[PDB]
Amino acid sequence: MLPNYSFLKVVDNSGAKLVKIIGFYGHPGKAVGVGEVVKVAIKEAKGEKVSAGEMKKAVIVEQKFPVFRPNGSHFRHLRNSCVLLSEKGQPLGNKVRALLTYEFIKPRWSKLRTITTKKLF
Amino acid sequence: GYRPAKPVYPLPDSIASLVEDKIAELKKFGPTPEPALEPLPLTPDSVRVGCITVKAGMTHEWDEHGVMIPLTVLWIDECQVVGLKYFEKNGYYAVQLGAGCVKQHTVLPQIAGYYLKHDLPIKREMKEYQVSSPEALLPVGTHITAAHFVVGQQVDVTGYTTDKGFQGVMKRWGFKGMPASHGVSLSHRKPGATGGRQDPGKIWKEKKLPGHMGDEKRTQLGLELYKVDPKRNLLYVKGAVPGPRGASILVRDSNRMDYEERVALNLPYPTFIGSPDELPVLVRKSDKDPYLMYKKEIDYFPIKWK
Amino acid sequence: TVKRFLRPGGWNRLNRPVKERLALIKNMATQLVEKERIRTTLSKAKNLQRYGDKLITLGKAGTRESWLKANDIVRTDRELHKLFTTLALRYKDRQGGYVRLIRAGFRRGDAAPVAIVELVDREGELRQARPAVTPVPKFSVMRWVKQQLDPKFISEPAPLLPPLVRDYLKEQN
Amino acid sequence: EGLEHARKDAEEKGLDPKKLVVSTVYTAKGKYLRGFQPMGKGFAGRKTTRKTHLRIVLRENASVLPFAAQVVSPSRVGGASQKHLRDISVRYTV
Amino acid sequence: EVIIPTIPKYANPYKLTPGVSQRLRTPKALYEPWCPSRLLLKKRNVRARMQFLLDVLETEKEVEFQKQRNYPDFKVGDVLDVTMVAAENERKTYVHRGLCIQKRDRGYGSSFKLYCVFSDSGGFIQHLPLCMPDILDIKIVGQVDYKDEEDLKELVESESRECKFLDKVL
RNA sequence: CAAUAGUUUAAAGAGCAACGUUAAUAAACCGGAAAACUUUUAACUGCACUGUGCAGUUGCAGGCAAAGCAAUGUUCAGCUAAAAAAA
Ligand SMILES: [K+]
Ligand SMILES: [K+]
Ligand SMILES: [K+]
Ligand SMILES: [Mg+2]
Ligand SMILES: [Mg+2]
Ligand SMILES: [Mg+2]
Ligand SMILES: [Mg+2]
Ligand SMILES: [Mg+2]
Ligand SMILES: [Mg+2]
Ligand SMILES: [Mg+2]
Repeated sequence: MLPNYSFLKVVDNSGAKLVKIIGFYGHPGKAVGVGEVVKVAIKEAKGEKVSAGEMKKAVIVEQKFPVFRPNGSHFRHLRNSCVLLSEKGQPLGNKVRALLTYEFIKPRWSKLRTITTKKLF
Repeated sequence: GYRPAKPVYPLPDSIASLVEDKIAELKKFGPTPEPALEPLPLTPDSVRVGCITVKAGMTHEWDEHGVMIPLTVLWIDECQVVGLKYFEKNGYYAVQLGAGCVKQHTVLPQIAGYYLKHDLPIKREMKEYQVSSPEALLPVGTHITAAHFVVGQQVDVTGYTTDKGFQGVMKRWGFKGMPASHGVSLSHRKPGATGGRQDPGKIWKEKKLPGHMGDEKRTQLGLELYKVDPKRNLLYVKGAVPGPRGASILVRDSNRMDYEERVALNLPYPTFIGSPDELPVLVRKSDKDPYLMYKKEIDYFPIKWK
Repeated sequence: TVKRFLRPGGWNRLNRPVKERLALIKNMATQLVEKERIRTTLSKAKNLQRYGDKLITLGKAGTRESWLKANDIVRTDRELHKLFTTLALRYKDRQGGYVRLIRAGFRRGDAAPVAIVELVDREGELRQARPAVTPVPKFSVMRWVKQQLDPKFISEPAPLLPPLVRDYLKEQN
Repeated sequence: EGLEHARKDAEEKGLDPKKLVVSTVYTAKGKYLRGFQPMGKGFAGRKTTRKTHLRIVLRENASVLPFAAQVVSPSRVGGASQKHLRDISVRYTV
Repeated sequence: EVIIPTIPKYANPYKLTPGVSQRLRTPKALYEPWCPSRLLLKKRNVRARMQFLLDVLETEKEVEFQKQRNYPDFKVGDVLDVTMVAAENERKTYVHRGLCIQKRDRGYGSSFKLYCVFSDSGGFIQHLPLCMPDILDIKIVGQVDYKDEEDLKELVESESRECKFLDKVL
C-alpha cells in the first residue's frame, strides 16, 4: 500500500539508488503494492546507464504493508524496493538482491525469476 | 396517524333492508380449501416459500482447496404454516409462516386468540409468502426445516440492522468535513452549505443531515449456501448478514438464479417431504481453481509492452 | 442487578476522574465494615455493593497475598482486623451475596434517588436472610439430582475443624 | 398543605369529606422583590423573586373525572417479611 | 372424538447431562443450545443460547483437528522449523526456520508470527494460522534469550544474529 | 466483525472502527397511508434503563466456582412466598 509520491530503494545493479513515484497506470485505486508497474523519477544515481532527472518504469518487489494470501496468512518486509524496467518490459540490470515472493511465479516475470538471487518459492 | 373519522348517517327505511341483504350476500363464503402435501412439477414461473431463522454469529473454515471461508450461522428453531389466504376471501393466494415460542401471559389476548383457536403454539413472529396457484398451498401445521434448501444454491437474506444512535454527517453519510488547521473556527465536523440564496429559497426534501442511524430493513442478494445440517436445523452461509446476534432473518431462494439453475439443483417443491432427522451433513463442492492466475494470464494488467 | 459499562472493569464513573473515583470508594468501603449499614445515593450504592462483595472475598481467603491487596483498600487498622477475623468466620458457608441493597425513595433538596446498603447476616439486620446452606428434604427430587450431578453438595454447616484435622491431632497427642 | 387546610374548613361547615371534589383552583399574583444583576461590558439586567397566591375550593357531588390510581404495598422489612421461608425443592421436578 | 397429542421421549434415560462437546475442565451443561425453546426445562434467552451454540461448534472442530495433527507446545523466543505447502507453486513443500515473536491462544483462531533475517534482503515476517491445513509439521530447534517485549522489538528492528538458515529447504 | 490492522489500564478472545471481509448492475430494492381478512372480556407501565432487552419468577450480562469470563456451573442478593387432609 504505497500512495503516490512515495520514495523507493532500487535493488538492481543498473546504478540508480533512489526513485520517487510520480504516476500510476490503469485504475489501481489510491495506492499500489507488490506486482504493479508505476512511473518513477530518478533522484540519486551513480552510473552511466541512468542519470538523475530521468523518468523510467519500475515494478514494486517489496513493501512493509501486509500482503494477504487466500489461506489467511500474510507476510511483511522491512523496506520498500523496486526494479527498473525498459519500454519493452525487461529489467535494466542483470542482478537483483531481493527476496522473490509468490507474485512473480506468473509467466510474465520469467526474466526476473532468472536474475534474482534468493526466492521464497 | 389516521385522519379524523368521517360522519355517518342512518339509512332511510326504504333502503336499509336492501343494503343489508346485499352486504351479507357478499360476505358469505364457501368452505375453506384443504391443501394436500404431494410433490409437484416445477414450472418456469413458480415461487417457493421462505423460512424464518435466527442469526447466531460468524465463524470460519478451510475448504478443499485450503482457502479460508468466513461463515454466518443461522438457526431454525420451529417454523410452521399458521394460516392460508385464497382468492375467494382475500383475492390472492398466500401462505403464512410463524416461528418462535412465547408464554401465554406475555402477549395480548388478540394475538393469543388466533393460535389457541387452531391448537397451535403462540409464536413470536409471523410473515406471509405469496404463492402462484391454489395447489401451492401447504396444510396448516407443516414444518419448514433446513432440508427445504439444497446445499450450493444462492439465497437472499433480509433483516433489521444494528442500532447506532444519533450520529453526524461524517459517519452517517460520509461527508468530508473541513480542514483541521489553517484558521478553521468551530466547524471541523459540520455539514457546511445547505442551500443557496433567494432562489430556490428552500431546503429540498431528503437533504442529508444528522439523525438516528442503524435500525432499518436491508436485503442482501446472491449469498452462497455453504453447509447444511438438517438434523440440528443449521445453515452456514458465506458472507455478512444484517443485524446483531438474535436478529430475525428471512431466507429465500435468490431471484438472481435462472430457471435452468433451479432445475439443475432439483429444489424440493412444494417442500421437502420426509423426516429430516436421518440426513447427513453436506458441504458444497466448487469445481474451480482459486490459484489459476499463477499458471495462466487471467488477471488484470493495464500495460501493453513494446 | 448492577449495570456493566464499557470502561475497564465495567464500573461506574461516579462523575469523577479515576484517581478521585478510587479514593472515594475506598473510604466508603471502610465505613461499611465499621457500621454495616449506610444510606447514600443510588449510583454510589450500586458501586459499593459490588465493590463490597469483592472485599469480603479477600477476607475469606485468609492468605498473605489477600491481606496485601486489602491493606491498600481499608483505611483503618481496626476495620482491617475485623474483616479477616469476624467477617471471615461469619460468611464461611455463604457463597456470594454478602451485601443487600434496598431503594428508599428520593431526597428533599435535589430529589436524587437513595438506597440502603447492609450486610445480610447479623443482629439488627433489616430482614432475615436465607440460610447460607439450603436444607434438602430427604425424599425430594432435589436430593437425587444433586447426588447425580454434585456428590460433594453441602447440606448443613460444617465445623471449624473438619474430622480429618481432629483425627490428626488426636493421633499426634 | 392547601388541600388539607380546605378539607378542615369543609368539616367545620358540616360537609362529608368522602364526597368532596376539587371544583376550582387558580393562582394570583403577589408582591415581587425587584433586583438587578450586572452583565458584560457595563450592561445590566433584572433579578426578580416572584410570589403567588393559591386558592382551592372543594364542593360536594360536583362533576368529577373517572381517573383512579392503582395502589401497591411498599417493601416489607422486619418480622413481617417471610420470603426466607420459600421452599425451592419444587422447581427441580417436572 | 378425542385426539391425544404425542409426548416426546427422553433421549438418555436417567442421565441429567445431554453430553455436548466441551473442554475437559469445564462444568458440564444441562441442555443442548440447538434444542427448540418449547422443549426446554429452563427458558433461557435466545441471545445467550446462540453464544453457547458457537462455542460448541468451535470445540467440535478443534477435536477433529487434534486427531489429524500433533504439534509441540512452543512459546515466544523459541526457534522453530515449519513445513508448509505453497499452493501457488503447484502445492510444493518447503521448510522454514525462524524465531517465534508472537503467539495468540484463541482456540480455533490461534496464530503465531515467524521472524527470520537474510544475508542481504533483510528481515522478513510471516503470520500463520495454527490450524491451517497447509502447515504439515512444527518442531523446536533452539531458543533465543530476551529480557522483555521492548528488548524483543528492538532486536527485530535491528536485524542481527537471526540468520539461522539463509534460504528455504526443498 | 470469524480472521487481520488501530484504539481504553479500576482491561479484554470486550466494544467501536477500516487499512480488513461479503454482496449488487435490477420491472430489483426501501418508506408511509389504506381496502379486505383474522382475533379479542376490543387493547394500553415496568427488570438502576440517557446502548441493546430478539430477557418477566428455576426470568436475570449482580455475587460466587476448579470456568472459554456479556458463555458454562451455582445453595447467596433484589424485584414477586407457597400448600387442602386421606383413598
Ligand atoms: K427532493
Ligand atoms: K454478518
Ligand atoms: K472477587
Ligand atoms: Mg479530514
Ligand atoms: Mg473568533
Ligand atoms: Mg478547532
Ligand atoms: Mg448565507
Ligand atoms: Mg466594569
Ligand atoms: Mg459488534
Ligand atoms: Mg459477573
